[PDB]
Amino acid sequence: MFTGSIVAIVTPMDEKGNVCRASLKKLIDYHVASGTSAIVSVGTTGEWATLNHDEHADVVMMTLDLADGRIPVIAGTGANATAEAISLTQRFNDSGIVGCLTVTPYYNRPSQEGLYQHFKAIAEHTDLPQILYNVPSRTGCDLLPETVGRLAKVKNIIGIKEATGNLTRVNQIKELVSDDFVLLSGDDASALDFMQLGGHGVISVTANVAARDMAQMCKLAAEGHFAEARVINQRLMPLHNKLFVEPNPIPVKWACKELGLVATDTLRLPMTPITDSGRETVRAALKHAGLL
Amino acid sequence: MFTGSIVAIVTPMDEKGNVCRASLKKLIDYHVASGTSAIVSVGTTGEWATLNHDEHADVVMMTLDLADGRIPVIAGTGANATAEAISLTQRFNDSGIVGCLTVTPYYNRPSQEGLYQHFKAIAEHTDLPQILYNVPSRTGCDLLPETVGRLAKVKNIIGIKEATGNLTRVNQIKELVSDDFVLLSGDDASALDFMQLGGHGVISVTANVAARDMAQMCKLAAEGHFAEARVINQRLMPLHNKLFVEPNPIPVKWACKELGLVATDTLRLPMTPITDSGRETVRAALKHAGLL
Amino acid sequence: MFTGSIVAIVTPMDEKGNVCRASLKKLIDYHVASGTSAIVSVGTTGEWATLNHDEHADVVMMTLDLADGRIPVIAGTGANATAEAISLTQRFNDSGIVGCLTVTPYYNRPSQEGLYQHFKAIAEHTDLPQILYNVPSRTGCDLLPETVGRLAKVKNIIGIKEATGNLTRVNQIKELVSDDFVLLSGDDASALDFMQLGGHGVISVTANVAARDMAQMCKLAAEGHFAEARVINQRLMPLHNKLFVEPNPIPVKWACKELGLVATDTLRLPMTPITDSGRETVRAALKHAGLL
Amino acid sequence: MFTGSIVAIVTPMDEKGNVCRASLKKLIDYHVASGTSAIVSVGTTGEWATLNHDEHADVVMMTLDLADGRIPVIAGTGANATAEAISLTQRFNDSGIVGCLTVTPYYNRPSQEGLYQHFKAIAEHTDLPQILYNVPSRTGCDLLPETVGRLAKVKNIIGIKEATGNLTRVNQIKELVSDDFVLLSGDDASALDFMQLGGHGVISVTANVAARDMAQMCKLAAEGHFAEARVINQRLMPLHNKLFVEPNPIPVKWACKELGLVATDTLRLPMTPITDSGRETVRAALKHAGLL
Ligand SMILES: [K+]
Ligand SMILES: [K+]
Ligand SMILES: [K+]
Ligand SMILES: [K+]
Repeated sequence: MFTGSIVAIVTPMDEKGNVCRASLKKLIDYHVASGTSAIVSVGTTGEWATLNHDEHADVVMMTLDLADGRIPVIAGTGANATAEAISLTQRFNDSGIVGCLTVTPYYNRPSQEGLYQHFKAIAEHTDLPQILYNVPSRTGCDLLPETVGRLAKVKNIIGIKEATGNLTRVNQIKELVSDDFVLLSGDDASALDFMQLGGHGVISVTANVAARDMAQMCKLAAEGHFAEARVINQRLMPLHNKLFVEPNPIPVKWACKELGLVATDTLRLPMTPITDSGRETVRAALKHAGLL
Repeated sequence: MFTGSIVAIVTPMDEKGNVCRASLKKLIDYHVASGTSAIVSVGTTGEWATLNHDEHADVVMMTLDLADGRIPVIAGTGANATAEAISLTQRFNDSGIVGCLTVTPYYNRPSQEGLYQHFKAIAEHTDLPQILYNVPSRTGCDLLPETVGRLAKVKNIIGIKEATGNLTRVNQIKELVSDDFVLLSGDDASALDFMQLGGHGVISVTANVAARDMAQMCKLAAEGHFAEARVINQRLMPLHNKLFVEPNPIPVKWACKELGLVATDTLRLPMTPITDSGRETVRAALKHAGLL
Repeated sequence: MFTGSIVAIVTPMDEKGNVCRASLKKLIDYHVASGTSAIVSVGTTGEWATLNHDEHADVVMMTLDLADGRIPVIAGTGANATAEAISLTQRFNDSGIVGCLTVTPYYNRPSQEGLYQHFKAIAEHTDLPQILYNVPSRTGCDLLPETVGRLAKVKNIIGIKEATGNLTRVNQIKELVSDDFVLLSGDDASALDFMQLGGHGVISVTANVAARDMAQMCKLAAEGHFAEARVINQRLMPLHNKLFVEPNPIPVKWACKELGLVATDTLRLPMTPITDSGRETVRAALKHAGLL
Repeated sequence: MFTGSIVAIVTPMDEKGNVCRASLKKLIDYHVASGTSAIVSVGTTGEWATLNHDEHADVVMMTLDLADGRIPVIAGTGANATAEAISLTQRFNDSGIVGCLTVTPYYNRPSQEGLYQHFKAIAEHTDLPQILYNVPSRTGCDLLPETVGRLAKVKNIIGIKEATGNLTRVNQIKELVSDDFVLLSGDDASALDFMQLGGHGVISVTANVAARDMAQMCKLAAEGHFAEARVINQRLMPLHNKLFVEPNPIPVKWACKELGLVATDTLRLPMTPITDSGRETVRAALKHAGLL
């Protein structure tokens, strides 16, 4: 599933920094129970940055195992070298994931033709559906609507997670792609506006802690009930902003711990423990949302 | 060691995309002959991003072999995970490199305290001298003067490559660090200005194809002869700009091939061959510098 | 009227730079005939910048005279000194304008409290409805949603022309103001998106040359017929961008001349005549729109 | 004339918002005693934006009277309409001012060719020396090096106030103009750096309250003693920043009142009285500079 509220799930860790299956099993049950449409496993919020390839495969396979067919799983699979992106992607064919979320090459700042070739080659070498992932603030490059339109012709490239927060991109992309190409917000604070403009869902950090409200909000949005959806979004808005008061996923792992969803809020360096000030800001956002 | 003109050397490849030893030798001889002060091996311009860790180490070890004690070698050693940066760096202990050019974590956008902990831990697990590298346009992370000041107190953190192009950083950093902390430009177009403000040298892309001019500019600058240095700078200023007309190292590899310094201009995807228009542009810049 | 398509009308000039009543009368008849909801007289596109106060009053009074009750007129009335804004505004009370379009103070970059006091004082000293006008790219200051919410409580401050092109502002403002506060786009290229998000109309430059299409597009938007409106907007999109290929109102006065709506495209220094390249870009946009 | 420390002098007012002659005299005596090189009368810091043309001229004429030949006076003379800039400037012919500080048109955002024509025409209708003033953060217009180069060929266009804070502009401009074209900083926080790169002085806000320190810094800089100059700079650096903690001239007027240099800190709307928090901030900056 590639519509509705999709959670960019945390990778819960014990005090040592190792994946905590008990915590993960709890999150997964919570998402099944709360009507989340799918799980993005080891994406940005899942600390894709800092897991090695072994860990990355382990988490994805463990998520699929615990999900046990109850909710679709999408793997985070980008790389900034094309041959490596192909190679990492091969390892997930026939795994049970429904699709891949693949980020623009980061650091090396390719041209639009380079992005075209990169994503075209990745799609050529798998049967899996590919969701493009654009987030210039993290990668230093911006996948533009024209090039998205070129890529959407590739049978396997089925949508985009647009994380710029630039809402003009929704209809610039939509007019260049087919009615079945999925547009998903990657920016929680603007995601309702993004849906109102014609987007189909969100790949959400807030959904880690407000899964039911997010699923209801996205459903109402899909039905065209924007004023109703916006009541929910207003109660979530502090969390949509304050889950980024320190670098993601520091605030959201702290909030998960606070709600009892995971055992510890431990992360891997260079992510640091939440400051005291951050914890007060996040606590207040959680209370505004009604979760505390 | 870490002063004057330091080349951010290209990793010349064959048509297959593997390192071309004959070409690397020719480049390294060219730098020894030209007066280049040191070589940064497999940094950004050297396609750090698209070589695996073994290929990377093979290139460094080869560069060191070919250098044969005639010119110091600094290895590119970034990682966006601290445990990993430490391992990756440990491999070069006792290699013969004189230092590491270690980039800020990219993509995961750590806090300043995160950056402090990451570099402090790297430095604690090696005796290799470490040069910090700040390039927010590639990384999404900006290592601020205050944090550089904190890090410069670590024994083996010995300097910074400041690739922002923001000249105000030179004196901000310089007043927070001791007199032997090395300040190097990572932005060719502003490097002479950077040295005029108290900088000590440059890790240069332009030096790949103008190694003598760059070594002479930097000597003039260190001796206070800025008017004279600026004459060379004006000759090179179109290179300094047009070597980025397409994503680095696309232009500089072409230029190297056109000057006969390397056999092929092949790069790895997502870097793409230079366009016709980029070629005419870079060619006019080489003519203007009198290299062609 | 403060909904629908409102034209930011040009001030047509003879070869000497003086207002051309014949040309103005033609534009006004054209807007009456084409279903434009209102006319903004001497706003940004009307060269408010370069008319003295005498000329400014003359143009507004001449527009009201020629309009002859057939279409409502709104005057451009900002100043960057509060006492002067009050004083200029007094001169229009009982003139027959339906309202004023008043820009944030430009150049002196006041604080949000300063903007609050400025606009509050202007509204206090007239009975005329006031439309706030936010355009940071021209003024150097950005009127934020919070402060808009404070001002919308003032009986007389009835809406905003939001010219940032930042579509997140639509619902940030809407949730802070009453359902009768009017939100109008000041950015043609994003104005349809702005309406889709909950805005009520546009204060448009494109409407100078595509008045009927703009009025139909805004009407369909108000009815919730976004796909229908977007067909029109796609044919106008080149014009929405290329009317700013050189500084407004250079392109749009050239286009008016080309369509026979005004006698000359003359403007006042520091606005310059359209270049040859600009005229080709604009001509093509006009043909894309179906006007040539 | 146009070198060393030039004060962007405040227009001190009484409680009514009119110029306070006793305060202006005290300031002008303070500058003669302190070694300030010249006074910019009714520029940005002098509330050029909120005085009418007659009030403006009254302040200049008074400043000149009070200066009584002991210190050169430069008048602020911008307009965003060329015909008007010419008239406004003509009024000072034969006044006794030594030059005009003429700002780029603000709000209407002219092309570079427009800026060329505007300043060329101003210069053609006066024999007063003209200093260009580039401050895109206030004006929305950026006068580029290439255009400054074209203008510096006009006989009486004699220098530039570069208030961008972008130090790369110093040598870009310097290589395009003759050796007697004056390059002045308009950004206190970067001014010593600016002179280190070849700049000749600064039109300073900080000099209102630290006139001796600023005159001594600038002399040290012109004599090549940058380390010594930087000591003074570090003393003043919190002023250089915190005099903009609220919109200029709000902080500097308060500071002037606290040091006893002016009777009141009154400004005209839309400038607002300093907040409590801004006051404590500016007070700590004055203590740090040893002025308090
Ligand atoms: K497709
Ligand atoms: K050190
Ligand atoms: K109201
Ligand atoms: K001149």
